[PDB]
Amino acid sequence: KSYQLKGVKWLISLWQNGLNGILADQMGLGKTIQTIGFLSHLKGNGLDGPYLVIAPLSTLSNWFNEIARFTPSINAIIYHGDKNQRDELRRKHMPKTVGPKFPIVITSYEVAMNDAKRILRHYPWKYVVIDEGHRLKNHKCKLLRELKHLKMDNKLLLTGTPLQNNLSELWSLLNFILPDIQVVSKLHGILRPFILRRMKCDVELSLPRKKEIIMYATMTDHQKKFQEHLVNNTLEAHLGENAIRGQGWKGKLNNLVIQLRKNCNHPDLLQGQIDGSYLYPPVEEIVGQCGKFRLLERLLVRLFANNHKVLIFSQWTKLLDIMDYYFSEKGFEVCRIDGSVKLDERRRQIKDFSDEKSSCSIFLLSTRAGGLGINLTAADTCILYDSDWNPQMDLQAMDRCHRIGQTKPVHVYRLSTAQSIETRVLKRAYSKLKLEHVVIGQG
Amino acid sequence: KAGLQFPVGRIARFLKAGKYAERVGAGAPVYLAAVLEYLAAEVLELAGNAARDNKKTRIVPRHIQLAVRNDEELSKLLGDVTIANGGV
Amino acid sequence: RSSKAGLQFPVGRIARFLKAGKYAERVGAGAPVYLAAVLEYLAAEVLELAGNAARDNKKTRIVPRHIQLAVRNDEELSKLLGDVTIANGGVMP
Amino acid sequence: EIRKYQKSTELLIRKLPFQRLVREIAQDFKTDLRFQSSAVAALQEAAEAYLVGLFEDTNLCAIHAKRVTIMPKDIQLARRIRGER
Amino acid sequence: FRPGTVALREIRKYQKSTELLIRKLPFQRLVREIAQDFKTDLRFQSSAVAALQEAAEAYLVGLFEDTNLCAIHAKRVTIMPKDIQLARRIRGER
Amino acid sequence: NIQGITKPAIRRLARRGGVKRISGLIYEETRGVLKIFLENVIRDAVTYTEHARRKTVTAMDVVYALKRQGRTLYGFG
Amino acid sequence: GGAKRHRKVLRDNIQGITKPAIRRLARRGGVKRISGLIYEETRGVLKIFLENVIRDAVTYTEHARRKTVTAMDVVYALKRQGRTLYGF
Amino acid sequence: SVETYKIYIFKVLKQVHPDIGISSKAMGIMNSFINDIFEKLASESSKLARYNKKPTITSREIQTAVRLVLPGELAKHAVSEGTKAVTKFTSS
Amino acid sequence: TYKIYIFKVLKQVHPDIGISSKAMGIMNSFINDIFEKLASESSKLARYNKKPTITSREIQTAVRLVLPGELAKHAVSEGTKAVTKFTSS
DNA sequence: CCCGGTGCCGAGGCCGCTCAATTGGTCGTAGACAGCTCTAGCACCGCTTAAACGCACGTACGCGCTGTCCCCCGCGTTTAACCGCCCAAGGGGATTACTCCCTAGTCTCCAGGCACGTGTCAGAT
DNA sequence: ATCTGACACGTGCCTGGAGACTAGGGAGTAATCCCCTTGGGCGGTTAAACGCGGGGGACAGCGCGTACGTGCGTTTAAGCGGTGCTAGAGCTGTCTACGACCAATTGAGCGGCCTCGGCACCGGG
Ligand SMILES: Nc1ncnc2c1ncn2[C@@H]1O[C@H](COP(=O)(O)OP(=O)(O)O)[C@@H](O)[C@H]1O
Repeated sequence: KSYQLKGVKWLISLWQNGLNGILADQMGLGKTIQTIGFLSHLKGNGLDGPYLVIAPLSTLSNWFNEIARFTPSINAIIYHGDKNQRDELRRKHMPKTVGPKFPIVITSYEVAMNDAKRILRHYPWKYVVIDEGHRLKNHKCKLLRELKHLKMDNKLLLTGTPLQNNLSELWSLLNFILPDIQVVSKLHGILRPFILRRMKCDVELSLPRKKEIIMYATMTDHQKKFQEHLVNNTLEAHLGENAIRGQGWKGKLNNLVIQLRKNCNHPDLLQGQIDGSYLYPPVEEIVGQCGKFRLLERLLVRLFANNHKVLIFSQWTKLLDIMDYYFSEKGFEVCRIDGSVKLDERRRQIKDFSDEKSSCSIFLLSTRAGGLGINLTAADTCILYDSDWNPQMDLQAMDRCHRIGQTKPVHVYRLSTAQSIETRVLKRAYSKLKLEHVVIGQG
Repeated sequence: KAGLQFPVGRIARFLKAGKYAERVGAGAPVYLAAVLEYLAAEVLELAGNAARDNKKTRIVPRHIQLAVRNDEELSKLLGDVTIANGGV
Repeated sequence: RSSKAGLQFPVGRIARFLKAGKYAERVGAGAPVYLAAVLEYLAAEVLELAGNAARDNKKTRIVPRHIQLAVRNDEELSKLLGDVTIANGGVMP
Repeated sequence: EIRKYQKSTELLIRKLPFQRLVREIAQDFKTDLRFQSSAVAALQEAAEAYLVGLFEDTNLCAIHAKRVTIMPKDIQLARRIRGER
Repeated sequence: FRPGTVALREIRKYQKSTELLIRKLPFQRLVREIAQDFKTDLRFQSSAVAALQEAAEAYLVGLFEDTNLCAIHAKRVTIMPKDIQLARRIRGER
Repeated sequence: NIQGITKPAIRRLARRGGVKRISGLIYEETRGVLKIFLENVIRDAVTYTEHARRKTVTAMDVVYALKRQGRTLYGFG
Repeated sequence: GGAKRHRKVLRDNIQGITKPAIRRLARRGGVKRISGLIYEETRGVLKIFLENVIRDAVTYTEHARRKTVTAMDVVYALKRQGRTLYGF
Repeated sequence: SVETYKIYIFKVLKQVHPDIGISSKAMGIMNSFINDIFEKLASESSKLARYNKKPTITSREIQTAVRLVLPGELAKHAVSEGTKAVTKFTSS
Repeated sequence: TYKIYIFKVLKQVHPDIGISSKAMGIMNSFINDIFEKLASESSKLARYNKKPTITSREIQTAVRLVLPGELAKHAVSEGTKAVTKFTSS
């Protein structure tokens, strides 16, 4: 905890000069103690002041539990929900009188945004602390407008990934942290005073290393036929010739990129959407009709040769559905958690997948879902059936299985197709990793 | 003039007169002639057919009325016409 | 010209519109005046009825709910807006 | 008698009564006025047509209430959902 | 309460309000579906769908008042499909 | 001169429409609805006429009025 | 479980007009009791109205070489049908 | 950039009801009602011109168009307001 | 007026029928009325689009916006064919 | 159903500036109007006969009253989907302002069709 | 078998066709930039679905009495034909007093900027 003691040395410093900071310690250090350690350090002079801490929901439980455990006692209260929040508003303590019992105010981004009026009345807030800075990476987001109505005499931003998309997210934040605010060195002059990013370097060799390897596939004939009919037109006719169950259908106004990405994923998506096709491709071999599908199949047969459990990711949910159909026909037992499935339902599925005796080895899993803090370690191999257009999602998904408790070495199979937009996207996500990799150079 | 029976020239003149607009294109007279011709043909057909039922060798106001009344399209364009010397 | 007559609506602006609306080749001099004096009358009536409506609902400003009501109430102004559907105007009990 | 007048195209009101009514109701709009002998004919044709439609919708309105005798309520229900007044 | 007294409650409140019924999203789906038939790839501004919805509601309310008149004419209080079918025949609608 | 639209005539017209049996109070109502119609059309006709500086309701005046009210009338001119 | 032949179909967009919403539109019209075969009847009459208006709007649009149906295209269609809307 | 009668519709209101506010989306109906009544009258008076085969829309025509659009007693009191004004404009 | 042409259209569709004198009147009236509707619509369409020319395009939209139903879908084809023949020749 | 008290946000306010409404001569043309011809609308008579009228008589329909049973409404509970706010990147699509060329109105001559005047003929009246 | 229509035809004068200009709106292009799809994330929360009584209202049957249709003999008065008379529709020719147009002139009203009072949402009553 020497680093975290340098983490509290630098936020006591920030408190001194008056400036405003964005602690950017990597994810895995804990991301929880550091924050409450600073809140508890303010006991010197008086912890009894206005204090606010906005965060998602799960962050809130952990925060409160830790305030209870690492430190003996800190008036804390979770202001979650609506109408039931009105009673605890006053049961807590006096309106504005800040006694040594004025309980820490912990809210969510919705609550903060929807009813800022209530908290607008409170005194200049000693320190508003926003857990996930990425939420404010847009300078026109309605939360930002409502967040300025608060009278704040100090600000603070916690994050682990300051920039993901481009530099303008750095620009919008910098207005937030500091309203006043070859060339690479010149940037490092502005940013050295505030940013404090301690990598996972002081602690290293924590877990067995991983391999991320790209294995291309060759677009088959039928997909080429579909693609040319899309580069020009008539893909709304070569599939509309039958003209049943749906006539005079809409045009694929779909941005070429994503209508041709959907092809490069699996042509069935277009065919289903186009014709009536009340039934799935029962060929169960036409599913073979996709090259990327066939490379998945063979990979999986070679990875059952050892049985180590796999992980599958995708961008949409129609495609995971096709996959499930395919495998369920052969007979494999699958578990799946997308955004459509409910919360408590998905938590027990894991508790079962985590059951080592049970042989539900396959695990379908959408990309953006899962919130944060799930514990999936019974599997060992992750297959990114699609790309992102934002590599920080890929890193998160890989890390979800690359977390503590993975004795077996992990592989990653980013499938893709040559001579298509999938290869274009890989180059884009690569240049975004490079945009953040040269930034990691500064440290 | 070149393609039909109706007087493309006269139709054009009538458009020039009546000051419907400043300029009239060249195709504008030609198109209208054709549409009017089609419309007349349809009506004259049903009426004669109406007269072919009544077997009358001569089309009379009654037949026109009957035809307009029966057909589902003309009954809609011709919503409330009251043909002179006709009947239901 | 609006001044020479007692009208409050703009005579010149109406004249211009009539001459520039391809309504005919040559507009006369009296036609802009007559039109202005009829339009003004019509508006005054509607507004006067709508105003009587509001005070009742105990408000000092008119809202589409008031104009609708006034029109529906009076017979002539109804025979006139026989099909009009004022936006956000509700219906008469 | 239903069948007879459904095949004929003759006039059903007499001539001069229709003329007088039309002259009087004009009087209350402009004193002294003349009328071409074709105008009074157009006016009769139109009126006769109008009344036949009203009657055809009133019959519909009565079949609704399970009667076959026409009554003044029917004409009124017809003219009200027509929009006449 | 006794059935019919809360119903007269509803014919008063809604006749006094001017707030629109019909959820905004379903109507906008319907209009689009009805449109793809005419012109493939036609896009609607938002104000357009708004106007269309306003007009439709008015149409239906009018039809509903005349179909109540027709029902009362037959000595009932329940409005049945025949009434609508009678009302439209007298108004000319297709 | 509205009592000249006598009881037998209303009855004949009614059998053209489809009516089967006539009540007895139907006649006065008919005589009123005719009068209203005739009073509207004639007013519009006299307007059109005067506008043309005449003293003779004439060809195309009645037709124009009847058109004005949703009732195109072909022929009669 | 992977659905068999059945894919992932969706509900029709007309069924989107919920029975509760027809009842609310009726009560504002003054109705007391409503039958049950009424609902499947209102839907058809809504569909017909809409189909005549949208057809005119899509026409008025194309003539401007455009591909978006504005609100002034809708206002003109209604005016051609007798209904006039003030306020847009 | 967008011509409207808003300025004049608030002068007549003041004259008729001295102390009453107008609100917005409320003169968005009053302006429309005027524009529409203008259109109808003018179009009628053109048709009335093309029919009578004259190339001039004069006062007589505007008057016969009023008498045919504005329904009922409105006409009378409009016609008067209007004629009054033409005589007045004449003796200027 | 249109007598000769309406007499000609009849001889083509029903080669052996005649037509009385009152019928011809009705027919001429019908033709004239359609003409007027179509032309008025076209003129209004022009004005709403700030254009001083009544081109063919406006004759077609007008036919679509006033001829009801399939009756129009044909008239449009009939007019396009005849403007094409005239232009090419 | 009243009642404060609440904010608290749109209904009035003001203000230079641009362009659009006045005001003055020609400017030509569109209007009134005076006068004449002759069509057709009005008034009135006499006679025939068809449609209207009045009264009697029988009975079919309209209306009140009763009883059975179907199905709509109100309430409570569980479901669900509209509604908000966010991704990223596309990439389009309208509006405005850019510019040249091939057709409208314009003449001008000159062709040969359709309109009001006449002879035939044939139907269905 | 014939008479109310229906079918040739004529002249001519009047209007469609052709040939050409200077004009001049429309097809072509470039641009900027801003609202509009398509597929997914999570969190709200209010409306919609469902099930169950229970009671009211729709519907069918029956009976009485009264008002409607039919029939037959008077009595209107419409229709027709013919005669007379003049208002006023329709058209022509003169001559201006009225509208277009252009240019010089400039104050009225218009986009964007102020502020504070009336009027919606509540809890309390
Ligand atoms: N590299 C490290 N060295 C020492 N302690 C560490 C390290 N990483 C994490 N920790 C431990 O993390 C704890 C704080 O995190 P905690 O909230 O307990 O769990 P989590 O890491 O899941 O957020 C400290 O008690 C600290 O000892």
